[PDB]
Amino acid sequence: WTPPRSPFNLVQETLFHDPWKLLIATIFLNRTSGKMAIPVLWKFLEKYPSAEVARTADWRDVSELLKPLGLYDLRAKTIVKFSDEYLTKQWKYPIELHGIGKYGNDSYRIFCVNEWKQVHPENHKLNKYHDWLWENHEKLSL
DNA sequence: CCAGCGTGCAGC
DNA sequence: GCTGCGCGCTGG
Ligand SMILES: [Mg+2]
Repeated sequence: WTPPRSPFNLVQETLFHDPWKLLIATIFLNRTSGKMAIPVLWKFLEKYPSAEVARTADWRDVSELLKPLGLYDLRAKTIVKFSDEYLTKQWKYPIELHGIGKYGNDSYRIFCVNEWKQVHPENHKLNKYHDWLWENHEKLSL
């Protein structure tokens, strides 16, 4: 399953091969514009390339990097705990994990697994992608 | 200048 | 069902 590239350029389209990275991106996008969040995301992932590294980080350090995005202490703590659970808790869908709600879960189900036909998003950007998928999947041969 | 907002979520 | 978290951007 390869989710198609869309005219809406969701960052999920490029991150789907690594579900942890895609989920971290959703967290970075919580009430934060992609224009701001996505550049900080690459800096984050250079320092913390995997859940293994993030799980062991001090959230106060992560917070310093997240500062210009807002929600910096909240999300720093989320990222550490989410990363821990990702690796050590039994889960089938990531909504079961701390920090991931319907938006992150719907992202995972559209991009990381082939469940897009079952997903009913309530996030505007995801709905633009998901609507467009229904309208074009025949042409794309999905 | 400055009110509103951005691909939310947990805790309550 | 509501609230705290939160910055820089955005555009009048
Ligand atoms: Mg969750």
